[PDB]
Amino acid sequence: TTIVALKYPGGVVMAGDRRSTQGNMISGRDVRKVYITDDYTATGIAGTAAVAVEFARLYAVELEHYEKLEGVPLTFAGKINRLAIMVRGNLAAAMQGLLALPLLAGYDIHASDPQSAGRIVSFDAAGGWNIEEEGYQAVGSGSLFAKSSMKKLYSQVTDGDSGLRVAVEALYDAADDDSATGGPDLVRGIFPTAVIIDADGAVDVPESRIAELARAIIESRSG
Amino acid sequence: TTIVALKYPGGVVMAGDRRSTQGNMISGRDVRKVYITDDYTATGIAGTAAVAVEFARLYAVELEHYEKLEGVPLTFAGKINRLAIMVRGNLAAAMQGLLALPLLAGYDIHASDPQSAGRIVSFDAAGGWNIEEEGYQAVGSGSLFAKSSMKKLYSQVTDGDSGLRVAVEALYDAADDDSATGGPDLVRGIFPTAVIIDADGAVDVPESRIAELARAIIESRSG
Amino acid sequence: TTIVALKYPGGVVMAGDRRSTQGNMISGRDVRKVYITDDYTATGIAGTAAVAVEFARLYAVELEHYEKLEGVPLTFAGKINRLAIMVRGNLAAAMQGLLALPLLAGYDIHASDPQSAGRIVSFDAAGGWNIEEEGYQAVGSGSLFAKSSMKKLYSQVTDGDSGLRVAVEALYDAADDDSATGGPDLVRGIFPTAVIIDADGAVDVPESRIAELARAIIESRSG
Amino acid sequence: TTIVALKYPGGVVMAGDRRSTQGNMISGRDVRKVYITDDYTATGIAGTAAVAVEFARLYAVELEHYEKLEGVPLTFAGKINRLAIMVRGNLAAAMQGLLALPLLAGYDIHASDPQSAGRIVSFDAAGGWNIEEEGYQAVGSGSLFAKSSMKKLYSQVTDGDSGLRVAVEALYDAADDDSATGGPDLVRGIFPTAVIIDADGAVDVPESRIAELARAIIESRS
Amino acid sequence: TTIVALKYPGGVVMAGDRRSTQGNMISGRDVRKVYITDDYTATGIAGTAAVAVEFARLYAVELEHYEKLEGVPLTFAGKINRLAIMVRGNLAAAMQGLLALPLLAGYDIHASDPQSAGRIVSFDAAGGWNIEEEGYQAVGSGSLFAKSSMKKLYSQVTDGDSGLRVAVEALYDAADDDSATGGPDLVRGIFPTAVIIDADGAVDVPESRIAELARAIIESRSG
Amino acid sequence: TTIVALKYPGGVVMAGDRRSTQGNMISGRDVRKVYITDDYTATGIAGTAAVAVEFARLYAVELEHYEKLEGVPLTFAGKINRLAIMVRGNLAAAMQGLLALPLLAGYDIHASDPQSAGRIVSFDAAGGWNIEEEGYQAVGSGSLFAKSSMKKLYSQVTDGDSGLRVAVEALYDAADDDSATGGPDLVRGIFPTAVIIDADGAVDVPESRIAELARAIIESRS
Amino acid sequence: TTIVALKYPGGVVMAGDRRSTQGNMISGRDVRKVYITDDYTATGIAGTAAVAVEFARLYAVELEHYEKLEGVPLTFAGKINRLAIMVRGNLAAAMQGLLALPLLAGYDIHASDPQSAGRIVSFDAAGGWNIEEEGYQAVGSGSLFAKSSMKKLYSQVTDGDSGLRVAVEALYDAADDDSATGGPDLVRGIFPTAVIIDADGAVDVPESRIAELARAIIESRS
Ligand SMILES: Cc1cc(C(=O)N[C@@H](CC(=O)N2CCCC[C@@H]2C)C(=O)N[C@@H](C)C(=O)NCc2ccc(F)cc2F)no1
Ligand SMILES: Cc1cc(C(=O)N[C@@H](CC(=O)N2CCCC[C@@H]2C)C(=O)N[C@@H](C)C(=O)NCc2ccc(F)cc2F)no1
Ligand SMILES: Cc1cc(C(=O)N[C@@H](CC(=O)N2CCCC[C@@H]2C)C(=O)N[C@@H](C)C(=O)NCc2ccc(F)cc2F)no1
Ligand SMILES: Cc1cc(C(=O)N[C@@H](CC(=O)N2CCCC[C@@H]2C)C(=O)N[C@@H](C)C(=O)NCc2ccc(F)cc2F)no1
Ligand SMILES: Cc1cc(C(=O)N[C@@H](CC(=O)N2CCCC[C@@H]2C)C(=O)N[C@@H](C)C(=O)NCc2ccc(F)cc2F)no1
Ligand SMILES: Cc1cc(C(=O)N[C@@H](CC(=O)N2CCCC[C@@H]2C)C(=O)N[C@@H](C)C(=O)NCc2ccc(F)cc2F)no1
Ligand SMILES: Cc1cc(C(=O)N[C@@H](CC(=O)N2CCCC[C@@H]2C)C(=O)N[C@@H](C)C(=O)NCc2ccc(F)cc2F)no1
Ligand SMILES: Cc1cc(C(=O)N[C@@H](CC(=O)N2CCCC[C@@H]2C)C(=O)N[C@@H](C)C(=O)NCc2ccc(F)cc2F)no1
Repeated sequence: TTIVALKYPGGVVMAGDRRSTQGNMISGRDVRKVYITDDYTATGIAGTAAVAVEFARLYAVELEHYEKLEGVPLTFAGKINRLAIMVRGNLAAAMQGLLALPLLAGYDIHASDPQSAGRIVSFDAAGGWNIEEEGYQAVGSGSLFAKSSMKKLYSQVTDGDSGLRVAVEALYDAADDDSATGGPDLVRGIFPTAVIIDADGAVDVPESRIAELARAIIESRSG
Repeated sequence: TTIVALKYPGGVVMAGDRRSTQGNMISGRDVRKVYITDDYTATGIAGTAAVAVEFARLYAVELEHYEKLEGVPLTFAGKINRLAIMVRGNLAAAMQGLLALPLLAGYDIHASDPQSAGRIVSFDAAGGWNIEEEGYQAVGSGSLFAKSSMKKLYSQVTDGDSGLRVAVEALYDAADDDSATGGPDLVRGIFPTAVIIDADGAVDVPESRIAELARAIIESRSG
Repeated sequence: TTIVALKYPGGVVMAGDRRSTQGNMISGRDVRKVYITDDYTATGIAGTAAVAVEFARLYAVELEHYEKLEGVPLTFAGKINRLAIMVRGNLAAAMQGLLALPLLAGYDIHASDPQSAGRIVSFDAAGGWNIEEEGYQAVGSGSLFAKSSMKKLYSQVTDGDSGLRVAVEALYDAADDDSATGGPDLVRGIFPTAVIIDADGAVDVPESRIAELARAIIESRSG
Repeated sequence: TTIVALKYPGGVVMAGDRRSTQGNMISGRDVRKVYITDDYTATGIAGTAAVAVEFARLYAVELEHYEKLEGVPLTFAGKINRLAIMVRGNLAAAMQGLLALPLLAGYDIHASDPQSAGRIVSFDAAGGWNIEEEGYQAVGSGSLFAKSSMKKLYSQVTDGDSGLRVAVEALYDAADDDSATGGPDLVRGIFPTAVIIDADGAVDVPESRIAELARAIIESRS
Repeated sequence: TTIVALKYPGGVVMAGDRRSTQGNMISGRDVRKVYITDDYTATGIAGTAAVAVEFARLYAVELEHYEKLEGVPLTFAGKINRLAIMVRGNLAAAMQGLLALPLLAGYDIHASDPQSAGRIVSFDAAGGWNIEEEGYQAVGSGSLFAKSSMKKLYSQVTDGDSGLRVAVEALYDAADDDSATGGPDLVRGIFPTAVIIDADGAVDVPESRIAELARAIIESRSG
Repeated sequence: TTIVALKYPGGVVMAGDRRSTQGNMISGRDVRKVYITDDYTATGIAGTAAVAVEFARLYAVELEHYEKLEGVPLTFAGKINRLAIMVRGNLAAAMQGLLALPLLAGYDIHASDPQSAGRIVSFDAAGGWNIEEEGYQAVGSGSLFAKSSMKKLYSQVTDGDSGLRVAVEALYDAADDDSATGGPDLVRGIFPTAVIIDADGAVDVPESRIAELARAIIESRS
Repeated sequence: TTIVALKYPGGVVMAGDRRSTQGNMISGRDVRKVYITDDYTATGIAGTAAVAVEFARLYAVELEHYEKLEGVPLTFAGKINRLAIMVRGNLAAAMQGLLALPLLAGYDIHASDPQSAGRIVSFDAAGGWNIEEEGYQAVGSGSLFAKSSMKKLYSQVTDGDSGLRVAVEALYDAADDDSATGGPDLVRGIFPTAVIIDADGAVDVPESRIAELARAIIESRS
């Protein structure tokens, strides 16, 4: 797996590959690892597919459960701490092989400056978190390759499109070096999923946009 | 890894992928797994890269050694036996992780019928061997996918050229389902290597031919 | 074991073999592994016979329990989640050898287009699941042979007849390469079972239809 | 695997299946497990394919080696002893998975009575051996089914052809109950192999003959 | 450790950091890991400091010993094989913690195509080797970061100067993300080792030149 | 990690590096390991990032919980006992890798002398504690280097400013000899955090001041 | 143990403590850890006493053996290599508790600058070595205290006498923080040993001078 997230002016983008493996064997081509967890939050999870999807579903339900009970959504800090509590709670099963490493992207409607209201929170397996200040982050087996790619491309991000393209290209590099991260499948038309989030909320990115970017990156590296 | 070999009327063909891994990490893109071991035999080996290459080089040396000492090459049976002995002798290292699983494709200059002089010999890790009589064989992490593909595609083998297209297609199905087997890389121009052996000897198939078959396969799958 | 499921225009088909083993010894010849679990759902389980049959039985009971208590059946998404929760809850026992891997086929009377209302859901030993979008899937010790067979035969599926044929022939290839999958027994008159589901519901394919399909396949492969 | 051997009046027969497995996976359909190791002797071996075949080859080479050196072939007792020693030598390796379990069938040209010149000798993994006096024997994962089938079928053996048929039928029952033992494959045309030995020596039974016997058995059970 | 090597028109460059650790403790600041092993060859080794140094020394002696014994240096192929045999020979010790993972750069005075006589050979711990064809490679705990850095920077290599700049910048990225790799030390005036090889031989890059490259990279990233 | 604390006339200072690692790999550059845990108290924590931060958070909530329930803040001794009990409660987890090892710097508003009222308390992983009488202390993988530095530089501490200088230079030496301790990052502009506590309470030290001191030490060494 | 070595203008000095322990128990008070191995070379070894002493003895015999065989002494490099090889040879024993970690000081009579002819080489348990370029080094359980002490004191080293003072004071700090390093015993009159090496060769430092410097350090810290 590789999930990436990066801040662009007035928003965040998160994107994730579509591969599922069992050892060397490809068990999935179309898995979704990035979920809109609320109107201003998307979560992307690496590790054991079953636990990862379960984390995403549970998290979204907890957030909305608080919203309906108390009349108001959690503060972003609260959302961070609830995800962190979930990860810590899973530490023992993680060490037994039921792993879930999340990566949180969101838009803080209570931030002062909308330009930097985007938030990228990374986590370790003990529940430790860090709000990232350098613009991008990644999780999963290809996360190193993706992070080193964004280290070189991130300065190209000036809007939603350039950010979405840098994310997709970072996933392209990850799949190029990590066999457990799926690259774009142009025979099948399967492409990484991506969620973008700004003041108008969190939306899924149309498959055709990501398809187009993938093709441009491929051609760019061919000739 | 996936190595495939198959008989066609008058000859035999063996093709191998190009990928190297260390866990999920892709460590090589252009490794070679099929070697012309003598004028009428090619050997393709799956397993630890160092041990595979060493096997091919030593086997080829031993065959030519016998040839120059005795004024004649070994019978095809003898060549089988020397490979089987090499494998058996490596069994204990294989048990500790230094594995070499070979696959033998050759042409028997002493067979009565030159159209059925092609030989495909598979091996197990204990040095057992079987002269494959159903037309095709594969070894490596992707070999069950490649076998099951060739099972359906083998009626298309009517000469060396459709044999080569079927070998390349089997390797394509293998890369489709096994992340330790590398598919054709159209960005970089790296394709499986292939050897074709007939009455005139064993010769390497040029890259551009395999590339052409690969693009035909991809453009067929892609509708 | 091999259980296969595949979609055809307007519905879905699931079929399973009849063999039971304890090691190399054949302990059963007519066991049933594919059950109609409700009017529009069939479940096919691989693993330990006792746990597989128990899963089918308890799952069907659970679904009907819901429908009687609330006056309406679970959504298809509900059904998926309930099965997944069963598998997950059985994990530890599975790690101790009491394994039960289901494969779920169904027709969703609440889908938009009843011609793509077919559903194929595969699972892993954790609760993890995936809705198959490529038209076929298989579970059990023959699932790789069967899926690779279907990868080559699926283009022939244009209706339930060709769907049932491709399913029975995938089970034939499976039995052909996997000794723990039983092929058609022409001496005893024992054949894989099948369920077909379309907008009229789920129905057991009568044994004689499977028999003549099996005979056709065999004669195909003899000449 | 299943290897069977039985005595008929004036000779012996041995037949073996053709299946090779790795766990549940069928890895071979045409392996040969019964070999003519000399003009009056056949060995059939169960276990690890490479070791089975290596044993047959080295055993035949060894016997013929004695024959060329000393100008005369080993007594039947000496052949038994050489096989038994070869099996005992493999014990450590066999405990690690490189198992070879032989079954010997021969005709003793120095026996007293040609009617009782047939020999069937069974072995265990320690090299212990026994000369079968009850008419038949078998070795491999299917051997119990083959032997319980022969126990009921042996009274039909009255000549070479009925003994061959009983052997093929025993192997058929073995395959019916043991998945590591391959039955007749009518689609591909692969059948058990068989050697028959009498006063004129050991020969390979032709594949057609076994095919007919198998088709007869199948039809009879349908 | 991080060692990088890359090709440029007419030559090759290799460079390595200066750091030695014992767990988290810094135990050396001026260590040297890149050695001119003969007039046209340099070796950079990661792993246990004592093994790596010993490997370099012994390998140099081996090459020159052949050269004096036979009146002629080994082919480049033979130098590869000899290093590989040395590594294989060290496998068991490597598994007990006495690792030496070499990287080979050279200039082949007998190159078929005198245009591309530069050579870069990588090695795994079993003695497997591969002649890099994509222009660069790295070895050591920082090697993934250097390889992704160079993946982004390699197009800027058009001569020995730019090639040396990209090498040192890859080292800088490596130390940026790997505490086991030492960055430049402007306080003590300690910088990475480098060697550059072309048709006129192999030469140690003066420290001052690496100092200027380090200062250019640092100012580039300060603003 | 290195956390340092040292007493100066009328106060105390605590300062911590910004590095997080997983093995050799740098996983964070800007983490905060030093926390104002109440108006007169800071805690620096070495160990597992998640457990460390959790300790600081829980501890601050606990001290204020007492204060709001009882109308008055815990004595300094009680504050120590509550941290120590927390550490002891975590010993089982700490043996399995989830380690939090704290260092307490406070100002005791109840002490006799408002110039020697600064308090530095060190802890061990069982919750044992000691009130440091020799003026300075440190914790974390770099704590030995930091302490051997302050041993030499502590005579230069005459006020809050010089004490902060010695604290940042101790952190510098720690970074020089321990790769799990981050040194000043002039390119990115990340510097150790520091808190100073005196009679006026605990206050965060402005980054720009720590940056100044770091540049002065860096220049001094070259 | 703590063994220190540092360069002064035109020479080098090496000093070591006198303590031998078994667990917590003091088992020796006057052990010598620093040995003149030849006219221009001194070696000090931490680790297992028996092995350390055996290493120093056999090493001196090795160097003198080469000198009498070849009519000339080894180059400084050669002496290094011989020690490194000896250390690598003991690696397995060391891994099982029979450890020998040496520190090497010398004056290279074949050096270019007579003032840059001092030489300090450190080693790891695998036979890795490094020629130290920053002026000082130390080995033993107290070598981090000793090296951090010398990091701060090395500026005061301007001649051989000041260098000796820094060596002894570094050892003193080592003893202050490491119970396996023995500080000056004024009651018994046992003090560290010290070799000085310059162009005129290597010499034992008289005990009276080290005792003098020791009491100066002690009185200085009260
Ligand atoms: C005890 C156990 C482990 C497994 C296992 O390996 N399960 C695989 C997943 C898998 O084979 N599947 C096919 C069948 C239907 C469900 C699913 C899609 C996995 O989890 N593999 C890991 C290595 C993986 O690929 N994880 C990627 C991933 C991450 C987040 C996410 F949401 C989905 C994902 F696939 N199963 O049981
Ligand atoms: C202890 C240890 C393990 C390994 C290891 O996994 N070594 C890899 C090989 C590797 O990482 N390499 C890049 C650097 C240079 C040489 C080579 C190309 C391997 O053997 N991996 C296996 C899984 C593999 O991919 N095998 C495929 C293969 C088959 C035949 C062949 F000739 C070459 C191949 F790469 N090495 O040391
Ligand atoms: C703890 C334990 C397990 C077993 C065991 O392996 N029990 C076998 C089943 C068996 O010997 N039996 C005959 C008598 C009774 C009924 C049944 C039919 C099995 O579970 N074998 C597994 C490997 C198997 O063959 N599974 C195929 C299968 C799948 C789904 C299903 F519904 C039924 C099936 F037989 N025995 O004890
Ligand atoms: C350590 C090890 C074991 C094995 C293994 O299981 N090897 C299988 C054999 C196999 O997969 N093969 C195909 C490829 C080449 C040769 C052979 C034909 C086996 O030995 N299986 C055993 C259980 C078996 O099936 N034995 C039947 C048998 C008996 C005698 C004989 F001569 C030949 C046979 F196949 N391989 O390495
Ligand atoms: C690794 C292994 C185990 C065995 C094993 O248990 N071998 C059995 C003997 C056996 O199955 N056989 C038939 C096939 C040919 C030879 C022999 C006749 C045994 O040794 N069983 C023991 C428990 C036994 O019965 N011992 C009785 C005995 C004592 C003395 C003697 F001379 C002969 C005997 F059979 N053999 O190899
Ligand atoms: C059995 C054993 C291993 C070690 C150990 O970890 N020894 C360290 C090296 C060390 O502490 N040293 C200082 C004193 C002498 C010289 C040397 C420089 C190491 O090998 N560390 C590894 C992790 C390392 O940093 N390796 C980097 C490296 C690579 C190539 C090279 F040539 C030199 C290097 F230091 N010690 O004992
Ligand atoms: C069981 C387990 C351990 C770990 C682990 O090693 N976790 C690392 C921390 C890490 O990789 N992270 C990035 C993303 C999330 C948040 C955090 C910042 C750690 O704890 N490393 C230790 C060695 C460490 O660096 N501790 C330093 C430290 C001390 C106090 C503090 F408050 C914060 C700190 F980072 N993960 O799971
Ligand atoms: C089972 C066993 C224990 C030991 C052991 O610990 N042996 C001690 C030495 C000791 O107890 N002794 C008194 C009796 C006479 C010999 C000596 C003086 C040691 O080696 N302890 C280590 C920890 C130590 O203190 N080493 C200091 C040292 C270093 C170098 C040197 F040359 C001399 C030294 F004493 N050896 O074997």
